Amino acid sequence: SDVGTVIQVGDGIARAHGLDNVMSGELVEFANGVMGMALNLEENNVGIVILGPYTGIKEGDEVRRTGRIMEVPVGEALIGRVVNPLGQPVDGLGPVETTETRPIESRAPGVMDRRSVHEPLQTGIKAIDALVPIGRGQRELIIGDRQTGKTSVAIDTIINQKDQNMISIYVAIGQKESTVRTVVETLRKHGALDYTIVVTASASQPAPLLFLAPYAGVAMGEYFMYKGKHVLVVYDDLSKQAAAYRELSLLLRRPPGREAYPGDIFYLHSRLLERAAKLSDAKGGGSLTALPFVETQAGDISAYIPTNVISITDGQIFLQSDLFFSGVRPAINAGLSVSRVGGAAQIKAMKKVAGTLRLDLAAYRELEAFAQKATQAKLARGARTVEVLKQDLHQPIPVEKQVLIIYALTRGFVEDVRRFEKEFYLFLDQNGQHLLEHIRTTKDLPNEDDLNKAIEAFKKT
Amino acid sequence: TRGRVIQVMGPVVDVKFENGHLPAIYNALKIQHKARNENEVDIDLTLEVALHLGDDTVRTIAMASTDGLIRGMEVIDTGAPISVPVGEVTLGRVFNVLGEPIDLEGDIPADARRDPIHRPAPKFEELATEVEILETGIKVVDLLAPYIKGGKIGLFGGAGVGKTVLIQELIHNIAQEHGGISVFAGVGDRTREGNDLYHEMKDSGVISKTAMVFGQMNEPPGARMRVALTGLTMAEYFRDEQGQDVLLFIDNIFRFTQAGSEVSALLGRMPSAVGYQPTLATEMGQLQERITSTAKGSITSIQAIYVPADDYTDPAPATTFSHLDATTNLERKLAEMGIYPAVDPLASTSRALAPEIVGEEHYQVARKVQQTLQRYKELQDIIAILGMDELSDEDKLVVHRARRIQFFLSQNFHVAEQFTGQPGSYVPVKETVRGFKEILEGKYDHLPEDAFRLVGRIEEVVEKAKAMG
Amino acid sequence: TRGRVIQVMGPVVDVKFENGHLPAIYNALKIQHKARNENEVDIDLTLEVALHLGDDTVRTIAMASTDGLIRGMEVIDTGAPISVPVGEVTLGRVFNVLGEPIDLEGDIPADARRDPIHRPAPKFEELATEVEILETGIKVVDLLAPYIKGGKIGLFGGAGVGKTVLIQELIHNIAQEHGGISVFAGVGERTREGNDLYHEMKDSGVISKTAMVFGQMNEPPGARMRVALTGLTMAEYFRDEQGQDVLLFIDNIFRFTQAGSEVSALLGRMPSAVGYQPTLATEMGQLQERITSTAKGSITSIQAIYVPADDYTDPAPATTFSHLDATTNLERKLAEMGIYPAVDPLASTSRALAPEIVGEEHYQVARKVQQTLQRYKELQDIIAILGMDELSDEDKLVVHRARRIQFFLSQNFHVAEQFTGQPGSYVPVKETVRGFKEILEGKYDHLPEDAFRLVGRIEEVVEKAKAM
Amino acid sequence: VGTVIQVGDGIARAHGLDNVMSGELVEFANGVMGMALNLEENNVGIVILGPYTGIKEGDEVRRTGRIMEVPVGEALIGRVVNPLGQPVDGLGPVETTETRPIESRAPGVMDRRSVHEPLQTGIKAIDALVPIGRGQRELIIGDRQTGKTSVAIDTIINQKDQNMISIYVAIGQKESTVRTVVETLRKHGALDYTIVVTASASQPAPLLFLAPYAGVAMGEYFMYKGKHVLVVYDD
Amino acid sequence: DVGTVIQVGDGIARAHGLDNVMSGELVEFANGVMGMALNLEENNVGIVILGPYTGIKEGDEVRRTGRIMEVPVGEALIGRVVNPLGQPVDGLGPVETTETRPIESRAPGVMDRRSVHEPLQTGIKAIDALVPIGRGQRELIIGDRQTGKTSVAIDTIINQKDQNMISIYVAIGQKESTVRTVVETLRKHGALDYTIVVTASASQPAPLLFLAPYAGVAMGEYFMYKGKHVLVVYDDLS
Ligand SMILES: Nc1ncnc2c1ncn2[C@@H]1O[C@H](COP(=O)(O)OP(=O)(O)NP(=O)(O)O)[C@@H](O)[C@H]1O
Ligand SMILES: Nc1ncnc2c1ncn2[C@@H]1O[C@H](COP(=O)(O)OP(=O)(O)NP(=O)(O)O)[C@@H](O)[C@H]1O
Ligand SMILES: Nc1ncnc2c1ncn2[C@@H]1O[C@H](COP(=O)(O)OP(=O)(O)NP(=O)(O)O)[C@@H](O)[C@H]1O
Ligand SMILES: Nc1ncnc2c1ncn2[C@@H]1O[C@H](COP(=O)(O)OP(=O)(O)NP(=O)(O)O)[C@@H](O)[C@H]1O
Ligand SMILES: Nc1ncnc2c1ncn2[C@@H]1O[C@H](COP(=O)(O)OP(=O)(O)NP(=O)(O)O)[C@@H](O)[C@H]1O
Ligand SMILES: [Mg+2]
Ligand SMILES: [Mg+2]
Ligand SMILES: [Mg+2]
Ligand SMILES: [Mg+2]
Ligand SMILES: [Mg+2]
Repeated sequence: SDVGTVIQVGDGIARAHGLDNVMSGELVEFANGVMGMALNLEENNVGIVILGPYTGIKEGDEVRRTGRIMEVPVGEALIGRVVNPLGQPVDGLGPVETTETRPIESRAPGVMDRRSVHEPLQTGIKAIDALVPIGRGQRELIIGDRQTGKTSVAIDTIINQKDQNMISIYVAIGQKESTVRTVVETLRKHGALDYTIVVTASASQPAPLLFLAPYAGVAMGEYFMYKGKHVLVVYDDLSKQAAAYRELSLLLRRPPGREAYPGDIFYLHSRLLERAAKLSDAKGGGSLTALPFVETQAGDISAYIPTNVISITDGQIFLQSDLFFSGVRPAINAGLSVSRVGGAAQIKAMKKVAGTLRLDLAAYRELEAFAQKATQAKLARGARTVEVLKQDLHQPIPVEKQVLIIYALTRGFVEDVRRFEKEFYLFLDQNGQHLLEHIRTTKDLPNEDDLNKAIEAFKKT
Repeated sequence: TRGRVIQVMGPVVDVKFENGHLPAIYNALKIQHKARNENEVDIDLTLEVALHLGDDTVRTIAMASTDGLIRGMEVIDTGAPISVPVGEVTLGRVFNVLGEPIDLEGDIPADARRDPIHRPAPKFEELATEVEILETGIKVVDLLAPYIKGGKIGLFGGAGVGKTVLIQELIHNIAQEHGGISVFAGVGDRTREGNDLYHEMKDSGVISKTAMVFGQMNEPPGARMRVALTGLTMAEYFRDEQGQDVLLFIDNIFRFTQAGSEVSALLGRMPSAVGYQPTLATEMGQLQERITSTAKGSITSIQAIYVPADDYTDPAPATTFSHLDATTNLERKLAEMGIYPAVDPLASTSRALAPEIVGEEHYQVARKVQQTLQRYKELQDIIAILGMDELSDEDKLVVHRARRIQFFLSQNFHVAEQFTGQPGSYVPVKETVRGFKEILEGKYDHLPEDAFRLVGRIEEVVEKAKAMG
Repeated sequence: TRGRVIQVMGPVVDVKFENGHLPAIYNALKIQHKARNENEVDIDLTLEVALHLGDDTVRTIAMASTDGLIRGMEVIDTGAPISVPVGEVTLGRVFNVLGEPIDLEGDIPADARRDPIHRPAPKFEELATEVEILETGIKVVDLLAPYIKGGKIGLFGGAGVGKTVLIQELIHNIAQEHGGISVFAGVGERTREGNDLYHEMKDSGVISKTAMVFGQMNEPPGARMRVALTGLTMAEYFRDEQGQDVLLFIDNIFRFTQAGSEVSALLGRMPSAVGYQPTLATEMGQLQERITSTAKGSITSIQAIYVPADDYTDPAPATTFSHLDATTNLERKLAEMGIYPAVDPLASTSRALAPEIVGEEHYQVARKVQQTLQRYKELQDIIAILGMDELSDEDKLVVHRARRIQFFLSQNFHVAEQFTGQPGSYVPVKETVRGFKEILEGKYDHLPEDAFRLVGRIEEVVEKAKAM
Repeated sequence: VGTVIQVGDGIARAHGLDNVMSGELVEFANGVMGMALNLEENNVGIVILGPYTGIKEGDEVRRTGRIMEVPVGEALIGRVVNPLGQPVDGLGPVETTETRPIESRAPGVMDRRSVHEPLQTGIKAIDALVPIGRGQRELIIGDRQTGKTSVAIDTIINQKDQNMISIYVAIGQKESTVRTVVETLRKHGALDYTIVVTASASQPAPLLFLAPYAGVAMGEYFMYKGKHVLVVYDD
Repeated sequence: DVGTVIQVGDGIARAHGLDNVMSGELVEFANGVMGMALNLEENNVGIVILGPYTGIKEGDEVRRTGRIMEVPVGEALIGRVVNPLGQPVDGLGPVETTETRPIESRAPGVMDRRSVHEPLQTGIKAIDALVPIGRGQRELIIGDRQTGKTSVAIDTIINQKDQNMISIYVAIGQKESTVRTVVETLRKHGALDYTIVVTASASQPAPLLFLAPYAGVAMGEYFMYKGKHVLVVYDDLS
């Protein structure tokens, strides 16, 4: 029969004698109540990775075949809940009662199943929406040193986007079990929880459950797709998932490579990040975009994992630690960060104003090292554009407001600049309805004369 | 129903059993033997199971010296984890890692309840999170990185920067008057300090509210791991079943992970990048995920991690940042400038540095200080090569201030009275937040370079300068 | 013959051919299976042989991402390597590694003519020797590193430097006019670009004269290795028999090497140096010597190379450097400076810089510009410490003119309209040599440096200053 | 005679071959030659000098009974040859009668003589400031480019009036480059006193391993018969 | 209690049999050299040779000493230069010491220590004046080569006659020229009549260099446990 016995147990890795018909990726059950995943089939033994606490298994334990590839239960019954990489709820509150499951080792959709990135996406931060734009369906990478202003990006993005018909999946990976509460509660303070799902895999749980932690969330967002939607997925960190895969591979008796990291890492990431797609009209016209996070030692962007990761994503936002303390928040480097989709998915008001502003800020950064009358004006304009882009925590600004102040910035209109922003917002909120409605409706800049009298009237006040 | 020993490799023993009697992980084994011939030696030994390697064998790690283990001897399995006393009876006493008394003052009978060491971490429905300030009176710490009750505070430093000095200063300033149960686990420190603090506690009358276990350097690799767990299994009971706030102090918890690297190469595992065991993250997580607060009480633990060199990129200390709630970093290069404590202002951070929890006047000065220090850090190469006189007037004025701020970060500790002509001084939070304002606005910045060294409040600076002429 | 699968570790599958007849190396084989019950998954897949062992066992490399492989499955031999369709049927199509179509325009029948991928290289007595200048309109490339027609051309770059924009400018400018059969093969880039390019081709009208092959990242190394040689298998039949000229763009051949690393650790080979497989040179030469121009037909080939860690002293770039006829290097420093393209003039060299091919009007100006840009490199570093007026005025003139020379190297491209929002401009080589002669003549000392950023013909500069 | 057991990447391990000596040639049914380099207890390691795709497990291997031999002769001058004794330019056979072993011993200390007679290449810098004698070995080290091949071409071309039988070797290089160099030399008639040894990239790495040994074996015969010989390596 | 040696590789050996052998035990080869056991596998024992291994062959008989790593101690070693194994260096007859100490003994721990308040008179002005030392303290001497580290230890050990402290000097991996210069200086000044000098030169196998400090401290603490004061110095830990 499809039965076997275990003759080696250690660190969540077991070796099984028997189990002739076990397929690769198949689940296999123990009598203790915790499942296992097969990753190797030698001549006479099978390599099993245990999917939970391992204090109960003993040599000679019987192990039984189940007969199904990796699954995640998905559906609208999970919105608002907090769940493990498997379908077991974390916050209690009873079982989730799902019926359907997805096989998440399925093939990624291919060519002619895809379309160009077209609809804009906004986080409410002037630093990201303007200089380094993001489009719905893009994969944009956030890499940086520890404690430099990362998680705020995702949390403020989910907070701002409550106005839309979107669905968000957020995952915390390898973090201490309690660490998530400050996140989970803060969403509920602004109400952002009522349309999202949170997935957690703590350090208390075994390392292998980190290796499936980012796989399941993209499958949840996948099942929400294949119908017309707009879906986001965030993994709070992948580097610990890479370490978990490394230390999973090592005990399986598989030789190492360039580092302790095995050479399959690229393949793994290719299996993950490529799962996203912006499907065409004949497929459903959805959108699944991801915001991966990656950490490197001492901010060394030239290391193995950073360079490996960059080769797959559609861009990168580089958070630099030495600008963090200088007073530029978020500390996005306008010179090094890149976005590949560019102006494909962006409202047409921003094209007329700040389509190329990024090259201006990069040139100002390059000229700073040399500067340490045309050059004087360039330096003044660069200092001001650096000053404008700053934002604070949990105070997003809607997409309809950014273009109006960017127009004043990019049309030649320092101690008081930041308050000039807020007072200008007040002046608009009380008078400029005739411009704001037009921006809301046609997504194009209104008459330049009227904007000019409005701006000059403010400046006179 | 008994075991045998067939293979010995130092810290590792490869015990063997019979069918159906295989122990579980963390189970305890006991070996006793008396000399049958004059060529043998008498030793009583205890062992901890770690791996199962088939063919009716399990790997175990020795808890004491393994010298003289003749092959073929008998082994006893207790069937239960290592059990250590806990509760009221453990206050004022001292034990080793195995749990027996080592203070020689007396025994502890079986009527005192004892629990297993290893238990799973609490579920998400049991945890709680709240933020509130724990105060120490240290100028450099209380401003740029205030501590949080029930959180984790980490100390980072090289092979001697003053970690133990800071730990003992915190104990002298907090642990006695906090009102909570105190536990000090002497993990991997010098035995001289371990027996010095015993006098320091008994002669001062604080020993009536303290519990301690020791695992110092002389002990074999198996013992150096479980000292932290044996220390934590008592603070857990003090938090839960008695509803008391608990403070826990650990000095060299890093000696945990290093110990693993000693034994892993003998257990039979493949090596990691720099030879570590390929379980660093998971084992450290299983260690630090039990130091948590709950809805019934709070556990606050201050720990220090031994950095193997002046390189923070080493995986073992780098992966510690996944658990800390407040961070303090030390470096030799600031210690050598004559400034104590040599806490780096641009790498120590805390979650409590938020404007709704500390007020505007606190966040403003903290951010201003960090911003002003960043520029002076950046000007390093050019001031070093050619001189401070090269820069412009607006940069020269900035150069005039950062070193004074760094000097003002110094303060005389209470344990430094034996090395300094003045005793330790105290500066409250309301005073440390106030102090930097005067220097930032130029109220006292014109004083000379050395007057800001080894000072308390800002008023003492001016009288010390007057004493200097 | 028949075989049974006995071991599987993912990318590598170990089979046993007990039938007494053992397939030869590089022979493809097939597996088909239908479920015995509702727990199994029906499968149908090919695999490729790469070794032998002394128990009638064979090791095979996986070219498709697979889960659900079982023990005891049966394997049947094909008896030939991977076959690629060639001829009239191939034009205006997109194919996968095994030769099946990717687009939804329909099937291709079995009467088509197919060529095997792997053949021995040409010989010494038949390779062409004469070369000619090819004009692309790219200011730097057409001047300092001309692409000799019929030779190999290499684009060296790091991560996110700007290779793809330049390569798509090349396929836009050249293939639209050149009548040769064009083949674009992608080995390691992103799937989104590959899917966008097919639609852009369907609009451009080049689809009638072009064929494409794909498979990209979402597959194991087995497909990423052979996807490079599939397009060459097409170009080989177009050159050897039909005889027309051929354009061959090959994209990120580095991943042909990198893929070979990932299987290597499982095939029993030891690591070497940084970690690459020991058969680097032997595996790479069997490819780099197949794409050559012959006396019968001329092949013009462009390739993309990605530096593994932005640093060139790496065995993969060292091994690749020995086969190119002209290389252009890209430095990420130039990417961050905001002067695109990021071609560094210093390390860019070509066989065309000879007096009998480009003439004397080319050599002197190119050498003077090259020497000035080499001279400025150390003076600008001295400036970082010594100051800005402590150096003599004659020395400062070198910077004063080298800044303009470097800025004028930028060009406003036609395929970058999405990132630039501008239609661009066009220049012939005569205007390039002419403009560099003027910039060295001293006619433009008083125009601001910032006016030279992202302009084409020199005549535009005086307009931009007029705009300012 | 023995059987082949393991095949891969041009390397084979065979069982049998009881009396095979180290360095002995072996042959297969396919006609490609091989060299024995490792002698274990139950297997012999054969390294193959040609295309290996056609060899199968179970093929028979035959011992040749001789060490490496390379044919030499004055008539070879002008011809382009492989590191092994095979024609690559066509034009019939190689026109040789005598063959030399590759394992010739180096001369003893008492068989040598001081050197004071020079060699010339025609460049002011190298011919003067870093002089070379007609018995000297001189090292050229560098990265790609910088014009290393020009030194070899000048050393070969300039030896017009002063007799010097020359051997240029290009190891592992693309065949188009070596043909271009050959034609550039042909414009100056250097083929009247030069021999070229080429082993392309498509050729197995063992030919690259054996190339310089042939580049000295083909050049020592004119010495030991009383003629002056120059040998230059491309890489 | 018999067996055969089957590997003699690079100063390490493997032995068959030896059923009753204990960890850390001394072992003797039939050639007349001492060795020790550090690892006991399922069917073989690993042995580390403490002398000249050039005389060991396969099949040699190997024998059990029957006790743990004990080095002789006592007053009879005073006035002699001894090998760590317990053999005199400059002749002068065999040693008469009867008592022995295991050099792996468990160190004293809690309830067995006390603070320090009394100095170790060194006589070097710049040290005692700036960086004081007390009995029970462990002071690192660390630094660069060719600067005079040993000249500190020699002066410190000559100054100890007035404090009546039996002492030990340990030389590790060192050149015999300096060793005999130091020995001649000590015998001239008379320090050898209460100090004990142990040496393990650079021409000696690595295991002796590895074990020398353990014997140097085991022969020193014995006088402590009898109430006397002891100073111990090591020539190089690197
Ligand atoms: N826009 C902002 N302005 C000011 N402070 C900010 C801003 N965004 C983030 N922060 C600061 O960032 C701190 C949190 O650090 P952060 O870098 O977000 O954690 P993290 O690195 O994401 N930890 P992790 O969850 O492992 O990624 C907060 O306490 C804020 O003080
Ligand atoms: N306020 C101070 N003034 C001057 N020196 C000080 C002061 N505080 C600490 N030190 C010095 O700092 C040194 C380090 O103290 P100590 O705690 O013994 O070392 P350590 O950092 O704990 N190394 P370790 O305990 O072995 O991990 C002490 O020996 C003192 O010389
Ligand atoms: N003329 C230009 N102006 C502005 N931005 C440009 C220009 N040319 C290229 N870029 C930017 O540079 C990026 C380079 O993309 P791409 O060429 O794919 O990177 P790459 O060099 O190929 N690295 P990779 O794709 O991983 O091999 C583009 O996505 C643009 O954002
Ligand atoms: N004296 C010289 N003056 C100018 N150019 C020279 C000179 N000598 C050689 N060259 C150049 O050398 C080039 C030939 O390539 P070369 O730099 O010699 O390749 P190499 O890497 O140095 N040797 P190889 O490994 O065989 O390619 C030609 O383009 C010449 O312009
Ligand atoms: N304090 C001193 N005053 C004067 N001369 C000294 C002093 N110390 C040492 N010397 C002389 O310098 C020489 C070097 O001293 P020595 O003690 O041999 O150095 P060392 O410690 O052995 N160096 P090394 O062998 O690398 O450890 C001695 O032989 C003396 O001649
Ligand atoms: Mg965060
Ligand atoms: Mg200390
Ligand atoms: Mg690209
Ligand atoms: Mg050359
Ligand atoms: Mg010395």
